[PDB]
Amino acid sequence: MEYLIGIQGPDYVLVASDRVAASNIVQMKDDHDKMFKMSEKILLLCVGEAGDTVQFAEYIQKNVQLYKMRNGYELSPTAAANFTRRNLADCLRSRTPYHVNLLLAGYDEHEGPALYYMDYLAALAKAPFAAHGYGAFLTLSILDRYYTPTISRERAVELLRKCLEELQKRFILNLPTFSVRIIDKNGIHDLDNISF
Amino acid sequence: SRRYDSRTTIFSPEGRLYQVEYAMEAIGHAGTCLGILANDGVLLAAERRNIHKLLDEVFFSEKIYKLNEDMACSVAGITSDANVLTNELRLIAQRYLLQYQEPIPCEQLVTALCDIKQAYTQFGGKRPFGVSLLYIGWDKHYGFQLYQSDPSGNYGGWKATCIGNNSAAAVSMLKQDYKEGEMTLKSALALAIKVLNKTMDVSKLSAEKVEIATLTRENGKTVIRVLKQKEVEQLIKKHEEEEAKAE
Amino acid sequence: RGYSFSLTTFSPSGKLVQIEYALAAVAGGAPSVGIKAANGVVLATEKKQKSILYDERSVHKVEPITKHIGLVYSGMGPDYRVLVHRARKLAQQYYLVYQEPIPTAQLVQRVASVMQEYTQSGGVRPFGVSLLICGWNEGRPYLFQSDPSGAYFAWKATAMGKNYVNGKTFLEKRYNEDLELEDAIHTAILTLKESFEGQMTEDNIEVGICNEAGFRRLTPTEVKDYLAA
Amino acid sequence: SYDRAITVFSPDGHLFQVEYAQEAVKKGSTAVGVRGRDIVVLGVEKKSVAKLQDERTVRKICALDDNVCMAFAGLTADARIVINRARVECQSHRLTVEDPVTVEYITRYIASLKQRYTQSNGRRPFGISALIVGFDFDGTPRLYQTDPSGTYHAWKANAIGRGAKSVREFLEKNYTDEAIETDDLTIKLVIKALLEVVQSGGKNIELAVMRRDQSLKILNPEEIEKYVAEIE
Amino acid sequence: SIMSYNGGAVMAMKGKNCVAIAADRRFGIQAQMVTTDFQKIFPMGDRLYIGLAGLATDVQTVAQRLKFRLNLYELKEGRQIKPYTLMSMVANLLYEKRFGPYYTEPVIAGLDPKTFKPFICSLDLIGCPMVTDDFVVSGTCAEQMYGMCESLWEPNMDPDHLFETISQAMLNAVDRDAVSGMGVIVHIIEKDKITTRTLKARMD
Amino acid sequence: TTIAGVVYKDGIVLGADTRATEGMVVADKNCSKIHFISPNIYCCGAGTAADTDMTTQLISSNLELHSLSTGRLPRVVTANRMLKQMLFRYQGYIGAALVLGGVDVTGPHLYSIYPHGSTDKLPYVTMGSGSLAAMAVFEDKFRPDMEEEEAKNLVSEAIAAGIFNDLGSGSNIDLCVISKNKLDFLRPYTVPNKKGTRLGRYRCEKGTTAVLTEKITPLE
Amino acid sequence: RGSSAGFDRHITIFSPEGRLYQVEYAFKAINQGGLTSVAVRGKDCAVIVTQKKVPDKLLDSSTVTHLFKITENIGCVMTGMTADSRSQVQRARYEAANWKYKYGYEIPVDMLCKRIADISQVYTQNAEMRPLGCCMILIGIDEEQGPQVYKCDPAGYYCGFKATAAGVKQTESTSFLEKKVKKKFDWTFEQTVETAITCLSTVLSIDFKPSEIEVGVVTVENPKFRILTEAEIDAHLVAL
Amino acid sequence: TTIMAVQFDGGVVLGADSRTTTGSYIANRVTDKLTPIHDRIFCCRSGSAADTQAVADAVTYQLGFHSIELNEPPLVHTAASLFKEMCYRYREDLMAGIIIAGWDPQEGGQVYSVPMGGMMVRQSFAIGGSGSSYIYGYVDATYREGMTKEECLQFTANALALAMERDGSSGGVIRLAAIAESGVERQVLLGDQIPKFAVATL
Ligand SMILES: CC(C)C[C@@H](C=O)NC(=O)[C@H](CC(C)C)NC(=O)[C@H](CC(C)C)NC(=O)OCc1ccccc1
Ligand SMILES: CC(C)C[C@@H](C=O)NC(=O)[C@H](CC(C)C)NC(=O)[C@H](CC(C)C)NC(=O)OCc1ccccc1
Repeated sequence: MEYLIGIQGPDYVLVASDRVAASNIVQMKDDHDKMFKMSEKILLLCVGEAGDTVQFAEYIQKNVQLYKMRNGYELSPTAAANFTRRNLADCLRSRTPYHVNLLLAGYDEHEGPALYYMDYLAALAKAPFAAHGYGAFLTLSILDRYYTPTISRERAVELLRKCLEELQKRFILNLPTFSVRIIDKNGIHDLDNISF
Repeated sequence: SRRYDSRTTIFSPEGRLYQVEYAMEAIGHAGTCLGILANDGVLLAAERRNIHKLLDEVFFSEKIYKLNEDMACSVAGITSDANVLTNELRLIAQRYLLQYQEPIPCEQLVTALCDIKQAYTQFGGKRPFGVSLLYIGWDKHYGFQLYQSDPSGNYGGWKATCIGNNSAAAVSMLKQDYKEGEMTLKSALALAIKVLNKTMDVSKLSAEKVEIATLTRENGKTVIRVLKQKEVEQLIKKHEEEEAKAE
Repeated sequence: RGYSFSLTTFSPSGKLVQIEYALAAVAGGAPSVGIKAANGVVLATEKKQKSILYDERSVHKVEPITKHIGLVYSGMGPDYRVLVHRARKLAQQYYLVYQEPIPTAQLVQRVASVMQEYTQSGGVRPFGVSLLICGWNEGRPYLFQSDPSGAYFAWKATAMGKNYVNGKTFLEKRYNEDLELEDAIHTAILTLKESFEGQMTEDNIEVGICNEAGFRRLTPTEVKDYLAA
Repeated sequence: SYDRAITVFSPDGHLFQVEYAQEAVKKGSTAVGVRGRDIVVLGVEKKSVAKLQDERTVRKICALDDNVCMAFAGLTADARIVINRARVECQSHRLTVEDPVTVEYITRYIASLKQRYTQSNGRRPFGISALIVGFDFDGTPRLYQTDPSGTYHAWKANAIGRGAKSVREFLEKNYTDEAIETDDLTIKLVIKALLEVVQSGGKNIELAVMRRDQSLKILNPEEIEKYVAEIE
Repeated sequence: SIMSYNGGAVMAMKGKNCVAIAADRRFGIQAQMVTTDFQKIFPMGDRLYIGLAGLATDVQTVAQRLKFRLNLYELKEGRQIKPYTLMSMVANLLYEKRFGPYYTEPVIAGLDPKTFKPFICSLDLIGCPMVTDDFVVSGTCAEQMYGMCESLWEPNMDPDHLFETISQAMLNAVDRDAVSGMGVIVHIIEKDKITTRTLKARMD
Repeated sequence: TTIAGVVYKDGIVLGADTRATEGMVVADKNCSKIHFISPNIYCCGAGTAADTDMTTQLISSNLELHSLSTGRLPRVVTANRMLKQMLFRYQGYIGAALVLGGVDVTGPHLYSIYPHGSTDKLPYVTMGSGSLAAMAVFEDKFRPDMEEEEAKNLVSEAIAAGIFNDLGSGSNIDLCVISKNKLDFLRPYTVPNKKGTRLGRYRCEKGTTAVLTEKITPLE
Repeated sequence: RGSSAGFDRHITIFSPEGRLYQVEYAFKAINQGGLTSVAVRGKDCAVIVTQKKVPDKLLDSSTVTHLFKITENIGCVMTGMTADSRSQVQRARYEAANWKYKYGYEIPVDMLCKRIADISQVYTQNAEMRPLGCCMILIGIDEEQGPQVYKCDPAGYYCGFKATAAGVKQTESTSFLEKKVKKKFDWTFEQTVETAITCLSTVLSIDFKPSEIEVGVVTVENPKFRILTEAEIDAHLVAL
Repeated sequence: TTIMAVQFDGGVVLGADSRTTTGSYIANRVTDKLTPIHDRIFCCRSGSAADTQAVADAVTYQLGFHSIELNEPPLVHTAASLFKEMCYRYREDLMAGIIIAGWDPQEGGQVYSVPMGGMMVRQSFAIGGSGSSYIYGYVDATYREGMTKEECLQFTANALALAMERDGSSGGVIRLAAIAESGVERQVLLGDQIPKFAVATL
């Protein structure tokens, strides 16, 4: 499967995603990006069935971008999370359902940083930290054991490293590189890829 | 049948939509409705047209309507069409709160209605809606806002505007009396009585002949309140006293 | 198919003449009166047949919509029969969802909506009928009027049809806020009597009353008693 | 569905409904667009200041996308409908091609819609003319005009709305490599062009600039006054 | 097993002139918890609330679609909804999906908007309303909740005793359900106040 | 569920148990299974509670619109035809087994409707999981043209048989009597079973429950 | 008085005085056929006598009729445009069938009249179609009201009557009946046929012969609609 | 279910058991499977109760309109054809075996078997239902041309009795009907009236 992680801090939201695209037993790409820029301060990390992730993610991205053009301002992280949930929930009982697990992360200059976990059934939950993938089973406890609400962005990257090192030792899938980005008042910032 | 068709959605030799212009003449014969934006809130002051003595007061207001928890509107023109447009405004607001889970921004609500109004002016073969609405509201993008829409589907934000009978005279007096950036709901609820006392040539404001609504933010909650007749009577009394003092 | 263009349009003076003409048909209708008292509402209408060859108990002008809501009219009875059916169907749609009798104000708004459609839809004329709806809800009596335009009004007392202006003047001088349905029934009969021309009889007039018990149409026999006094 | 033919040919081969639409554009405010070397400038006449009217709500210059923006003359309600259709189109293009729409691509679409409303049953032509201005990915400044007929052409500089002929005559004699070398000189060309029609001067003239690889910038009233004085 | 996918438990109890509504707080997939602060009880008026248990997507969707209809009704009718009308409204929404239903069973707890009389209720997943004068349970620990409320509920309980009963019934029932718990929230609705409390609960 | 119905000399007596069960657990200990279709017509319902409480409610609305237009009392044949013609177009997907009974201008009429659209006009009818216990009482004690008290005792005995012999049936016994002159809806007609008295006090006093947070919102 | 503005007299729209001229012209069509119909109700009988004019000896007279059976117990006499009349007879026959299929009992004559009048009203509110120029007088026996004579008109108006008339001599027939009914009603008795035969005979000054009139009757004893034969009609005509 | 119809020179005799069954339970023990589609045309219904009641109701409606429009008593073939039309069109959504027997002024007494699948066939005598199988050899051995209404009524009663005693899904009372120009005479055989046959002893 694919790995998504998000850690919300006091003034920032740190997100990481695996960079591998696999066909069956072969990795066809090790520089894949599973993060989509919905706004200047909103990111959607999407994993799931092939074809369903980009079809749903690109759709949500063009609709959030249409909002900015139509209204002159951008949708907030919470409005974007809810718009995504309605669309995923409104195609669930349809003949064209999207099998996608997502993590929306954004920073509102008023409500501050936010990380939202959503499953394929379209259940939205705001979380201090969350992960998607089979690797989440081996990493969510590391985050629960060390996550503190006032974590610094430096200590946040260190915990991100603890979780990805656990995946290298206990996970049965070769997830070698991870795309790491952070969001704050100054916008979305790409950080060095944690490779092993 | 081409013979019985009136062709409402067509241009005129001078690039004019006459059904829209005729509807606008209808709006100019309806009760004066004035809106004033203040730093502490927004107000709508309409002239009651149903003033018979055998009329029962069975509603919150006749001209003011709450469309959201943070937005309200007054109407000037055909009452039947206003009931249709107010119901559509309330659904557009609820449909947005469902998709995003946040209250609809005010200009977004006005644009949605004006898009429907403009569509009746371009295609369909049906008459336009003869109703001009004054919208008041508060959002977390621009704050207290007042807007006006026309049967053409053309809307605009205003600091103070009037629609209805003797509307032009009101806009003139508001233009020479409105102090942008220095208006408190007290001075706003004062210029309202002044303008109404001139637009409504029918004797002096009688409180039963006027309706006043205010939108304010109290403890992170937007509160829309139609001033009680006692409050309106006190306002009309103060205006009379002030005018006499200046005499 | 059918015409998809509005037959009602705005005149250069900003007026919809077709609705003005429908109100002319409502003013040429037989006189109707409504009085909201403190304990109920009385709806009285002049029902004078052209001959003695008409079964007066066959067709009714005062009709029940729900059990607390009743209606009367002035204008074209065929157009009224269409609005009575729609009022009943709208009233049942409310009960099927909220499982409670429809508020009289909600019924007047829903019926007024259908009437407004016939002023802006295509190939159709406005309804040539003004309606007087009486209802009892929340332990309060309600009296509302509905115009061919779709505009609804709440009244304490009102008159429609021929000699409605003189009737409203009579009601203005006679109506008292503190009245009982029995006193109200007398004033309503007196208002119709002022513009009747003939001998009001248990069959020349039709009266309906709404109270806490509900809406009902006073029997010719019951009306016979009121006309006696 | 109402399916009457509103736009029909007339003896002499004239679609009068389209000609009536252009009469509405001639009654519209004057919009001027000059295509420079590194800056495309669009300026509109703010007819009446109103004084009691929020300007943010009556802006006649809009951005269809990050690279494209348009000004209009004619009916403001018809324009809002066209701008929203073009904004949705630019996004649908980015989704099916993964690239920003080209200035002429969106000009072609806006024109094709403005044309179908002139040959479709139950519809009246749009009473608006637009000035789509942007920068192609190559970095070429682009200026196009659309007519209520659906006709579109590229221009070095044009003027739409009331006093278009007078302003275009001025731009015809004042447009040169000289009056376009400096971004400020390009801006003052649009300003002088409108001042030929605008009576108030400075107070009643909105203006916007879209430099390469930069968002649309709405010049503040003070900045406009600076150039208006320098242009005096 | 479509209701045990996300787990959940909601209970509403009547008192003397007071109502109570409690809910577990865990949000999980099968056996994995994702959050311990999920909302299952939503305000449907000043003294009216609805607790939703079932698929969490359906809990959120049914709440949002109910608010759409409630806000429209409140603005049009110009009055607050009475507890019984909200139940009739939820039944209509749920039965409109009879062949393909929302996997959520709702409990309504509130005081009449005028008489301030206690009203509690429960609806099925296809909208079958059952008004009770004691308690109403809904979730994956319903049997445990039935046994606790049948042995602890007393008539005419005061606001404080209602809190001690709904709280004890919820804590001992969710402690025998593996997919329910991770916290308990309780709203005591009275005429002049709404006290909300979070209980110390087993986080295992 | 034990819903039953008998036709006596002056009219019809309908009866029902009051238990609703979700699985093998009781959900409602006082459900109403007799429904008003019209002032002269009532319908006992068995099967899916939501289906039997919506098919009846829709037919009551349609017979009301019919009676307002006709100005005449509804005929039990109209309800049967409306109910059967709807249950048929749903092919048993709407599980509503009903005992329709009423007195019209043609006399008293009792009918049985099945979820697929089949109807049966009979002098005595039983439906629900307690139908055969109730039928045994009717096939053993029913006599043509009985009196109200005799016919009421029969329908209560049939409902008791289902309550004490069926596990999906129990609680109280409701009886609806309909004559040309009277409609008597005896909701709690007989309360045959009651909860035993509590022998120990398990009330928790203030302070037993430890709270982590509290927020009191004052209401105006 | 007769003010007109627009297509007030071409399509069904209100005149400056709210009159609807098109419906008024549809009542002039009923009198274009030239025949008059009379219907009287008695204590236990309802009779519909109509005038039969077989213009040519080449036309089969068995086909020239205005009396129709909507249902075994509901009968109709149609006056006005023949083709419009056969159209409403068919709509009545279908509405009566749909009624028994959906409700399980025969439609009351009042209910058939209201349905037909409701369809007629839609022709008065829509401009795509002309109103039908025909009047339907229905007769039946109600189980709780006995003899019932109902008439619907091209405007959507329906009413029950003790005795009615439609056609060219509607007014004169009304007056004739509006004097017998006043004295003691259409002398109740199956011989109420004499009142109808004499009403049509007097207004259309003519001593009808057994073949110049058609008589339909419904009775409490025999509730089924029946068209009397020339011999039966001759018996009544000879009696008077 | 046992349904049977026979034609005689002047009319037709029809017969049926009176048992409705849900599994092995008798929901109705006095059912009327002989339904009148018109004055002198009846149907004998077998198979699904809801399906047979719906089709018979529909044909009575269509046949009623046809008779009032074509001012003439309906033909038995027309009723059989309308039954065939629906039963063939919805053969995959309808379990309904029907016997349309009645008297018409033109073709006399006619018995038509519209079996399951939608097929239609005129027959001197017709049988149908689950009990039809046990009396095939009897009807083939006891039927004689030239029988009368009285002999035909005995044939139907004797045959239905034998089938009701061997088929568990058949039983109750034997409902008989005789249709002729004169009218329709209906008869119910119950208890000792129902024909009896001695059992063995060995
Ligand atoms: C009026 C009666 C129909 C009410 C009562 C009597 O049968 N209902 C019942 O006994 C049935 C039991 C079942 C074996 C039919 N129970 C129910 O119908 C309960 C309603 C109670 C919880 C209030 N709801 C229920 O279980 O429905 C679940 C369901 C959902 C979709 C389709 C079918 C069934
Ligand atoms: C056509 C009628 C005369 C019925 C006749 C059949 O020939 N007699 C019967 O016994 C037939 C047997 C059939 C399945 C072969 N019975 C039936 O068809 C029964 C009758 C119902 C009223 C219970 N129908 C049936 O089993 O499904 C309907 C149903 C729906 C819900 C519960 C129980 C039964």
